[PDB]
Amino acid sequence: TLRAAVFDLDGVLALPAVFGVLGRTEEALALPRGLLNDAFQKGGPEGATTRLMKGEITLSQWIPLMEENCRKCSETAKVCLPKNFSIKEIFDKAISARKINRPMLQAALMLRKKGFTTAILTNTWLDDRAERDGLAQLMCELKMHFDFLIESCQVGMVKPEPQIYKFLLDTLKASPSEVVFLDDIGANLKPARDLGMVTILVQDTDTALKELEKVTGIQLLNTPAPLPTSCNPSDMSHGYVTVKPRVRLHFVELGSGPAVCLCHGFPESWYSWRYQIPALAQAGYRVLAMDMKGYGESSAPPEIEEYCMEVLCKEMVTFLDKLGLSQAVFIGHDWGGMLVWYMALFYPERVRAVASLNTPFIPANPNMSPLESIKANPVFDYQLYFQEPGVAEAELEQNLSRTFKSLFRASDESVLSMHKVCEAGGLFVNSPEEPSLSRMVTEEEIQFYVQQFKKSGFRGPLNWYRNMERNWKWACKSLGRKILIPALMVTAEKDFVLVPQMSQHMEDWIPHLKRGHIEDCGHWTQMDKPTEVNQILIKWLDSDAR
Amino acid sequence: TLRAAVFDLDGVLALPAVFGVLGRTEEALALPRGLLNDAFQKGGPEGATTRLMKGEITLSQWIPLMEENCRKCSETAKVCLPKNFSIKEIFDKAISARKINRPMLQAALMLRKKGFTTAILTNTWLDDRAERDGLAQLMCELKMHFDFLIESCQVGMVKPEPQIYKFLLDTLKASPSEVVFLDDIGANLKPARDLGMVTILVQDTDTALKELEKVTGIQLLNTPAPLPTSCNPSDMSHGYVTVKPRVRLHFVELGSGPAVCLCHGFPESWYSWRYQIPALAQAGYRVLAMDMKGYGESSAPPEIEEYCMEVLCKEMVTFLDKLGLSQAVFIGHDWGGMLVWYMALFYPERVRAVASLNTPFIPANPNMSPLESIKANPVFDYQLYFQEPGVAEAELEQNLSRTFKSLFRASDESVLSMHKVCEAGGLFVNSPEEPSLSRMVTEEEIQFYVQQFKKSGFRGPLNWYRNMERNWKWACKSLGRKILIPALMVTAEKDFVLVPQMSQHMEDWIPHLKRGHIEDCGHWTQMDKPTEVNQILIKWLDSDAR
Ligand SMILES: FC(F)(F)c1cccc(-c2[nH]ncc2-c2ccncc2)c1
Ligand SMILES: FC(F)(F)c1cccc(-c2[nH]ncc2-c2ccncc2)c1
Repeated sequence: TLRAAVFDLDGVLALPAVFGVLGRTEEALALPRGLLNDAFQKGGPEGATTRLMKGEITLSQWIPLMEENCRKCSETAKVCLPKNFSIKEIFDKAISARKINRPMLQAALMLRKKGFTTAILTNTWLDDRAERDGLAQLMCELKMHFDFLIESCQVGMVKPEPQIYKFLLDTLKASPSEVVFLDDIGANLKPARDLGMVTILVQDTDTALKELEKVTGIQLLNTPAPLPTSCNPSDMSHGYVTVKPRVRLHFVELGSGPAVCLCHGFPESWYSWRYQIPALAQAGYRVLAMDMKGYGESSAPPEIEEYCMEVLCKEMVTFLDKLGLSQAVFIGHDWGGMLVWYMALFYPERVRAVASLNTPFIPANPNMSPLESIKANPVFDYQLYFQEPGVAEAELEQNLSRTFKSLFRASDESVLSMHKVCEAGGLFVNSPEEPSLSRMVTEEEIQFYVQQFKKSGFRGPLNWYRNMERNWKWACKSLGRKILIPALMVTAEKDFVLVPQMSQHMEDWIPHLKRGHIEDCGHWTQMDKPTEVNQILIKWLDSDAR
Repeated sequence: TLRAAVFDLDGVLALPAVFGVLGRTEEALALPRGLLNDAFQKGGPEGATTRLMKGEITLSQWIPLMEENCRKCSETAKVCLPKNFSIKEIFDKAISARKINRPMLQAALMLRKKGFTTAILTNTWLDDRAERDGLAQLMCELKMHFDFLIESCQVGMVKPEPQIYKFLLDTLKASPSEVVFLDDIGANLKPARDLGMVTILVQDTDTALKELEKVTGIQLLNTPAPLPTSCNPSDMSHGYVTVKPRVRLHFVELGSGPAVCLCHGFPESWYSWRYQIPALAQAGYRVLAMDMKGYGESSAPPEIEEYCMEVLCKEMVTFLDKLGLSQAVFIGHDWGGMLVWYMALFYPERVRAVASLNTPFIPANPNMSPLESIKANPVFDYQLYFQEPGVAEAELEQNLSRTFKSLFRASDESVLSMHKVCEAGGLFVNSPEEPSLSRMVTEEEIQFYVQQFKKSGFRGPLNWYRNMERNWKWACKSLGRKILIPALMVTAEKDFVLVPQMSQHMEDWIPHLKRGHIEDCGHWTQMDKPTEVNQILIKWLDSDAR
């Protein structure tokens, strides 16, 4: 019974095969068939390529030995290599051309999701080329999805030597009959087969995947579109910055490139961005996913005034000062979306670009009290219920698991009416004791919010709603300004409080505003529609946030 | 009696003054004298510039109002503005041309070092230009050195209005006679003077500094060269990555740009790089200053084998994997210098560039046991003393303050002979109970090492020396390789163990090696000669590490 799947890198998890380029090159240059492929394997186990693959020498040391071999092979063939013929250039192009074979990776992900131990076993080299980073990036992205990465040049062994297969089985802690081994090289398949492992000769991915599906009994082809990569909290880099004596901010950090600061809503976490963090880092950005003040590992002081927009924004500026960042792109959702508009209005020099999910930008009405303004819209009754200190804390903290299960639902699953909350006497008065689990979340993900909320509770988070007059007076100072830095407004069709039509006048104060729109999407935008949020953010970041 | 110094930004802490550009422009374009300067101040307190300075409008909103004003001023003058005349371009160039007035900053640093409360009071704007980052960077660098930054556009008040001076005095919690106020605008000096504050009209810096020196009684001119900026541990961003179940790595993080991973020696800390961290971040790099395994906030497992080079290097690769970094430049000192050469030899694809302070690269001798090799050099006797588990721990842990005070000394201060340590029976047998404090360190800095070493002690750190045979067998696998990635070897003239001549054969295995050499420098390179280390590293990073 199968419990492990092993994949070759070249010609299997990555395409086009770097090997096929020696053939592609012979044809393009009208050189004798197999000439370059023969100089590549010259001397077999004693040869230059085997020393390279075993890690005896680096790729840069190997280049002149391959050129030497290419000339000896051409001499014997009674042919000539052209003037400008470069092995370096041939391999630079080949490696740079090789991309992840997405459906093969998807199959490995599915097998691992179904309990399989997965591994990459590859004959590879120690890359010291000036352009080594592209391959390093590829290996980084690929390896995260597997339990093991076994590279020939690191283990000093090579396929097809039988020791590498015995090394593979020992790392897997599995007997050969429990293992599927996928390879594009028949000679490299034989020792695994000779040992009793299930082997797959990979020519085209589809047939290989049909064979893999047949042998595992797991559907891998014609599968529904998968969710983006998520985050395992214990596998992240956790950051901590003291912004003032009693206040520290926590964040999760992934990737390199322009700083992208993710600002969650109520009652959330850095973990609300779980589906965006790996995708944005993969797109070339340094992601800083915050635990906003009052949440998770960030400080939660009790005072209401510690949560007014002026203070929260000043502290976010200090956060950047302490990390030595002159700028960051600011992406917010719900309450974080509102903070992000105020960061753009008050600190445009610190904001590279600004994006909001659901939260529109609406200027303060100087001729109406913010309390009057909230009362005018029936769907904002929940914010009036949030005013009195202790009332919403008591209900929200009564049963954490019920709180998160009732809140975090897709638009078609909603257990809560946002209408007449005060009159009802609470958010959950017409809600079950044991809500069913939404299709958006697992039990484990609910328990992460439950565990995070056990530290400080709902007081600090609820305090974000308790500064309406303070925020209105501050916001009124910005009434003559416009947002002229790059900006994105993303609307959610089925957010019945932050309705798409609420954002309709935004180009009056943000003329160059860019937009995104998500169909059949509720309030919990990031987990409701992760694939579309990722597509909208990556597209905007690459075009407008450099 | 003076206790506060206040500085204007334009024409005082930053030069050339952005104001002077309107004059420079009139002359270059042969326009009527004071024409542009007049359109700049048009309408006075009611005018466009005052609204800009109070934060009513942004810089981008102000540009067309200034152009409108420039045309009204030119009309009245019976002159014409040329075809291609752009206010945007004039201010883009001016702001971009304005740099920190280094000796004025040096004086403020000196006054603050002498107990003064320092502040920047400036009439500034909300910058939303596409090129706003340059000014954001300038403000970031400048503000860190002061207790307060008061910006007109943030406080809604402007100089010379008297409310801004009353606001300044309230933030300072000081009466006017206790305050020096430096400004280049006489009209802006008057209200501070009228209040009883000591005022300095700043034309040329030297005279202003002579006046400041006269009035404070503190030497600010002709001062000895200052040390680079240091780090305050509680003001840094602290990072934590779990590399395996029982092992977590701690780091300090500052700046943006290519990742630069700093690897300390024995018995050190991330804090050994205190003088390099602000300088390298300021030069355009993202600095990751490690607490190496066994130190500070990083895990310190007891097992000797947890500290062999193969394991330490694998964990540093995992560290990069978890932070989502495909590469980092690796800079090491002492034991960290040795790790950094092995990172280049075993993982060149993960190493952007490699630099070592003091530690040379010497290949393993396959025909001699590493123990025999250590015995061959008299100055390496301390490593033999470090072999037996518990002996060096007991001595090193007996009195922490004495340990760090005895170790951390300049070449001319040394209390320890590195000769016949085993025979003597310890490192400190001929050392005082209460060593004097070295000129390289303060009491406070010694106490930081003392506090860090109280957690795990010396076992994990000493274990780095306890894998000589394991490291030799691993290193022997790399005997056919060369280091062909960018590399820097920095030697310290007076390191009497890691002597400069020990690095003499390095170009045999690193042909493109670049070098640095520090005169009159002991073992503790980073704190012994911080200014020169910074100059050598920044120069090499900008030329070779992109
Ligand atoms: F705690 C509250 F009040 F439920 C809360 C808090 C924050 C946002 C929202 C929200 N905004 N838009 C839609 C929703 C929503 C509707 C139905 N179920 C859950 C959420 C509601
Ligand atoms: F603990 C030890 F053994 F002192 C130790 C540990 C690590 C490095 C060094 C070292 N390397 N080069 C010079 C020195 C040195 C010489 C004189 N005083 C202090 C240090 C010494």
